[PDB]
Amino acid sequence: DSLAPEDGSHRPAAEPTPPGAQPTAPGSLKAPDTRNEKLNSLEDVRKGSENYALTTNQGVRIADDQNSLRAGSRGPTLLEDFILREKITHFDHERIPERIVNARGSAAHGYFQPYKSLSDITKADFLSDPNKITPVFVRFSTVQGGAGSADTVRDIRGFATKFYTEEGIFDLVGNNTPIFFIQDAHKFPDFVHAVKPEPHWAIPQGQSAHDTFWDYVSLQPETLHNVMWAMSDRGIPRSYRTMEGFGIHTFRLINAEGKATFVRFHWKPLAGKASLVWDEAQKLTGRDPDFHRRELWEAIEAGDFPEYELGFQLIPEEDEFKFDFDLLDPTKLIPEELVPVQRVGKMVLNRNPDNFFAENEQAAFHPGHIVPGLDFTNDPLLQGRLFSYTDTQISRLGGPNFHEIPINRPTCPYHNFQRDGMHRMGIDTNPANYEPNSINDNWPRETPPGPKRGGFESYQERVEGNKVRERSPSFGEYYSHPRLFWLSQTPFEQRHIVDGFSFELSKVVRPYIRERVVDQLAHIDLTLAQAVAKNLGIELTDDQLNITPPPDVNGLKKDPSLSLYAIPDGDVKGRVVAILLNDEVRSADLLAILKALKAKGVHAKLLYSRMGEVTADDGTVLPIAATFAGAPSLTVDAVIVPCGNIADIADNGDANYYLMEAYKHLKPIALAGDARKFKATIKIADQGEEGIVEADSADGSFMDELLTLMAAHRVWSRIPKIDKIPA
Amino acid sequence: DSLAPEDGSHRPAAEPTPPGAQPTAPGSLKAPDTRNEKLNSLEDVRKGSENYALTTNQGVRIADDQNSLRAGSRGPTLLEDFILREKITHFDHERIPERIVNARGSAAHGYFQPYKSLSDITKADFLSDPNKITPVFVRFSTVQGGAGSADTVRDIRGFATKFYTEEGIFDLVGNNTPIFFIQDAHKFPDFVHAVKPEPHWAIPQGQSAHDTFWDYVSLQPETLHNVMWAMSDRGIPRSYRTMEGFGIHTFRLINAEGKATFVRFHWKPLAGKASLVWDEAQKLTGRDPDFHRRELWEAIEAGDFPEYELGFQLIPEEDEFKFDFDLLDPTKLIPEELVPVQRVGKMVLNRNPDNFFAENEQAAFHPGHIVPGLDFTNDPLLQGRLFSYTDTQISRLGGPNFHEIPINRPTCPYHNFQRDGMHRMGIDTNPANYEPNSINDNWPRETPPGPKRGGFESYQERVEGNKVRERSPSFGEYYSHPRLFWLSQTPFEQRHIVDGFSFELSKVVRPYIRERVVDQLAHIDLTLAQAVAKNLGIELTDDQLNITPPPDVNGLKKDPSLSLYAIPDGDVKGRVVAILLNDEVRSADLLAILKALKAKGVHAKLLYSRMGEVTADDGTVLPIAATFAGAPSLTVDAVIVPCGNIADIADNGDANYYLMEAYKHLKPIALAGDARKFKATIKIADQGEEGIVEADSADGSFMDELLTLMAAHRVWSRIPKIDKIPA
Ligand code: HEM
Ligand code: HEM
Repeated sequence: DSLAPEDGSHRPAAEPTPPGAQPTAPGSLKAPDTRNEKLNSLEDVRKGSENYALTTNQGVRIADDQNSLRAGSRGPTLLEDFILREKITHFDHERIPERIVNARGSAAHGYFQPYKSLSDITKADFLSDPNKITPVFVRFSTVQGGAGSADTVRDIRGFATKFYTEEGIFDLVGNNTPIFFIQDAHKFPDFVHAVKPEPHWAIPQGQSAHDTFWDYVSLQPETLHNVMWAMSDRGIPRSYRTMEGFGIHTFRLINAEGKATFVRFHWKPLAGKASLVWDEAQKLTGRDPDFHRRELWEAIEAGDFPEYELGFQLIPEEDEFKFDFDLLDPTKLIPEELVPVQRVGKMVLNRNPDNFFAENEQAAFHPGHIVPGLDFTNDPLLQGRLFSYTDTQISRLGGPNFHEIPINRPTCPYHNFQRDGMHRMGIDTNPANYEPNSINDNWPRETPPGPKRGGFESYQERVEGNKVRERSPSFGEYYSHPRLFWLSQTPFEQRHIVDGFSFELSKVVRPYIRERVVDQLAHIDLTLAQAVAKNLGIELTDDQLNITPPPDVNGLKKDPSLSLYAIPDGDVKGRVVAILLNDEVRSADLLAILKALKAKGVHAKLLYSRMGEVTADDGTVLPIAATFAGAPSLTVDAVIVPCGNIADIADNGDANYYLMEAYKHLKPIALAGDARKFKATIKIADQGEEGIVEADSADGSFMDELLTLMAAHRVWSRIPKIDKIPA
Repeated sequence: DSLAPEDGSHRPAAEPTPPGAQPTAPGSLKAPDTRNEKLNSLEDVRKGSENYALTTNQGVRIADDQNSLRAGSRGPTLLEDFILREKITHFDHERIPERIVNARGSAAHGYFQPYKSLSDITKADFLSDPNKITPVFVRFSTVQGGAGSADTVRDIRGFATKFYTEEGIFDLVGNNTPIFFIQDAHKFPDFVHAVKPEPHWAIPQGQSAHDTFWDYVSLQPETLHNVMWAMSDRGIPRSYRTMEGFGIHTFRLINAEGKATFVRFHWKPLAGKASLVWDEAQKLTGRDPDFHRRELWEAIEAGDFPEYELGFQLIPEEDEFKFDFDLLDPTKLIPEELVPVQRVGKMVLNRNPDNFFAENEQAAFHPGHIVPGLDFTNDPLLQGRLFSYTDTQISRLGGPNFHEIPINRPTCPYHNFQRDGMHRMGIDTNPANYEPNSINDNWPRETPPGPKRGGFESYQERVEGNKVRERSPSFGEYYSHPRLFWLSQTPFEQRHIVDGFSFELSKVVRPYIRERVVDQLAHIDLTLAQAVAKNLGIELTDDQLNITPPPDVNGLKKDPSLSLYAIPDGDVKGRVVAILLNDEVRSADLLAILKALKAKGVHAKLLYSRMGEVTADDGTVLPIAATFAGAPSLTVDAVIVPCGNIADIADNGDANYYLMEAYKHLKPIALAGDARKFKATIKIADQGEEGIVEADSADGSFMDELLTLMAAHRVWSRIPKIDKIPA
């Protein structure tokens, strides 16, 4: 109809722009030049739209897409309207089953590149040449909730990477915590059923705060390690860009000589580690249930590409038994103070998808998708995972040919004797559909193992024992890793952990379940146990108070790599600041604030009590991003209030509340000139306090103080001060 | 094995208990004695568990459900472990596609009963006899969000009722608003795509506040009437028990003599009409995203059974064209001032399901599922709905035998010649699978239509016109029902409407879309348009200021039944009060509180700053239901603060914040004795204020005041005092 506005304002600029600045859009419309080989091979299935006639699926042009065919304009719909019928039919079949676990996820395209050849330890082609680029597709996710639940729940996050190598798809399907809850895959369905919504009423969504989770945990102490991690701030990351990633299981690297090495896979966030605080995370599920999805997407459109360093913990075959814990036990971490992570390569995520359904929702990852140069181990959880995935994927995607869906295909077409199945797209021409054959001179052919481009051979690990359904006795230790984790956290991290356990156990209706969790916490650490106990109105028995603590892990009293914050790794590029305007902002302060933010790659959003524009003292017209209520403090990393007619907003409940919520959630607050009248709102002494930047104006110094606070992410020293303000 | 606790406290009592008193459970365990013919017929597929051996699906007992089968305790898992493969396999295939629309739903069982015989106007058997009951199954839902999305979003609600009649299943598939957004089923996929998450990034969930939605609305003014309903407090109901239900389309009633009467179906909630306020509802999507689901379930476990009265708007065939709107247009409502709702029967929901998946998720409703005595009309939206539902259910549920899933089966066996299909449960013995046949003497047989127990015969409506894809010109009016809706709302409802539009349009990135919506509102009502425009920083043009308002609807200047609150209809039974404990509560006050609350059937939740128990002044041990933060004021209808050691909670940040949030949300607050000191927290004058009950102690008058206030639902007169309080 030519409904677009005459001005071109409906379509974003195909260049990197700041979050909130332009309508977001499909990846290849937004960043047409961001390319790689996999992204280039997808061009054959991308479809355009502009300037085409509207058609049926069979190519017939549609004249009237507003009406059904009927006998009279007020008469009955006629069965012969095939156009109406195809439209409703497709719509009626849009949905597919969501993943059993990790149904909520957000994904992006990018590339990986190794720093140096790793040929001495692995013949994996993607690790052999630093001038070589392997396209990747990453999907991050939550675990428990549906595809439509909230992003910022407390939970473990999945972190799956598909590597389209030259010798096959390698999928590195890991999580954001280095261990899992259970030891043997046989218990996956019991554990997952316990954390998922309870069967009689399907409640609660996206939460482990319910009886069944804690019943299970209280009966299966192998779970306490990963439960500590989830109860901590690790359970509620600030963003997918600011969390670690782990393969979890011990795998094998295999070189050209046949030497096998043990490896654990790590991803280090180049943006540093950072998480929200519980009240903030919970509230954020209400105000913006898509916060992680949006943030990841907008980060990529702004050019703040999520960057991660692939790292390896390497353990020679001869040191297999040299630890306190079993290397093949997935509830056990390998302390970096014992086995350091070696830097291997870098992954950059620089393009969003075009169609979430087509690329994200249909993407299929599998930990069994390994390439020559890698191999498994006998880890019993990994071993049972090797059976799931493909199984579930055919159910979910419609057939065994789901490897032909565009996102899932290798960069080089495969050749084998597999035929038919639902929705077969390739048309095979080989005369032979079996091997060995003589009618196609045996093609395609087997390829011996070799140093490069050889066929897949499993490592000839020795196998010895009886056929038994038995847990290895070396896996029977459950409290020493949870304790190592506990001792490595800072004091404010310990309290957050205490509050995580306290909050969750309080949603457990059956009191005895709470008491049993407390009993288990008393086997990890007495100080942890007493503080949780106290929050539940429980007193430990004398016996509980004398439980002897678990042994150290290989003599360690702590390991600082396990804390999010003990060792500062801050980075503010990509963070965002809220700027509370008034109806006559001193433009001098605004100019100084925005330019300083911009120099460090920090984003800003101009907020007011209404939408539209406000005009600064010199006549500068300032466009408003969102209102105070519309873009709450939960969504920003810090707040700045410029001088101006402060009386315009000083009595605005939403304005004041904005600073109270941000102060409560430990965020840096900066007040310029008369904005300092808000100090009374958050009870700040005349003197001032650490975490509150204030001055007569927003000069250079003022912005450097604010940015330094931003580099340390939150104002932990404010904790005792927040207790009292009602917010 | 002894896992249950000694006391037997792991399992709920099988009697009506207030919310949070005991753990919730499967309805047949919770209320074994609640029966009806449908509930009893589910007995063939209901399964027990206590005292049974754990077995495979093939009946083989399992000895070890903790371990996979491997070669040596630390070796690899063996392919021959069929116990493990079955377990993992069934889990891998758990999920089914969720509903295309209305995926988020909460359901229950109950019964319906007519007040009197309706045999002069219909031959439908379920309306023929006041002493004959019909089992029902009801599913309430949101529209936009997925199965794991939140309950208290802003959206339309679906209200589907499955009547298991003696002459077949009748499904009355309605919503909580009398009209739908569009006129022709052809546009359904267009309208649902625009409101659903945006295709590139799949954001946002369960919210219409995004560009594609408002883009569609601004170009399709036929959507404005249901947009008005959605933006008012109808869009955020307090409970599924506190909303209206409507079939929306005009349908037909056909009596035994063949006379047709046009009819619109209504449900009246006997718990009255009530809704949340936006800030509360959005915040509630974070604190408790399963709030409506939970409240329904717990109301039924408490004995507070959701009850609705079925009502009919009856219009004789000769009055088809007597309104100034088309009777067959589903964007138009029939004002109760023109055609009254006649009482027809009562529906009571008295039993929760046993398994949400098996009975809620697999339930299938179809507006095409009518019985003799009822028939359709040419409503173009209704007509195209008959091309859908069956279709989607076969892909969703797995095949054409979805009528054989327990929850969907009619009470009496069905008989026909249809055979085979995936998962066929019935085993047919008819020698003939076709008709006419002579080998089974033509059984089963066709039955002629008649007054009772006859075959279905469509009403013989005259059809006249050419085959056209054309909108009836009589449907071409879009502004007068919107305006009639607007003028019938109270002043505080109109402010709420203004704010919904202001809020939503502010999340619309492209400003011209905001401007187009405003221009459409200026065709409905200038005052409304002006208020929205001013919140968006927009100026109405001179042209926009001179648009003549649309015509009245058949001389009406308003219709009070369109308002939630203009006519008082308050019912407190089943509501819930928060009681903020301290560590030395005046048992005298608590006693008075609970006895008065009990007499009106209002529940209570005892809150404290920690979990466990507190002891009152007389030694009564009071167990704590939840903390102040853990069960926020959002979740209750009113707040009571009893005397006791007030100093224990006087400086409690969460306790003070509880009252500020409640106050802001217009909830009734009661303060006894020293609890009156919290009056400063919410800045209330020394004298007093309408909406705050205060006294030396909690007494007879104290509770009456409080209960009278709760019967009015919210304190609307407090609206002007809340926007300064930063809450
Ligand atoms: C170390 C332990 C595990 C980790 C790190 C892990 C990680 C993941 C991740 C990240 C995903 C989502 C991938 C995506 O975004 O599509 C996922 C999905 C899945 N996981 Fe695993 N998981 C683990 C254990 C298991 C086990 C023991 C089983 C069962 C034997 C299992 C079965 C599944 C299934 C069936 C899916 C759905 C896949 C699909 O539909 O494509 N997981 N897992
Ligand atoms: C008056 C307008 C409409 C109303 C009141 C309405 C109501 C409903 C309700 C309440 C449900 C959920 C049923 C449940 O709880 O299982 C539903 C589902 C559905 N609706 Fe309608 N709807 C309307 C228009 C339409 C139209 C025009 C179409 C397509 C032509 C349509 C297609 C569907 C489909 C495909 C489902 C999913 C059913 C299933 O998977 O079992 N609806 N509708």
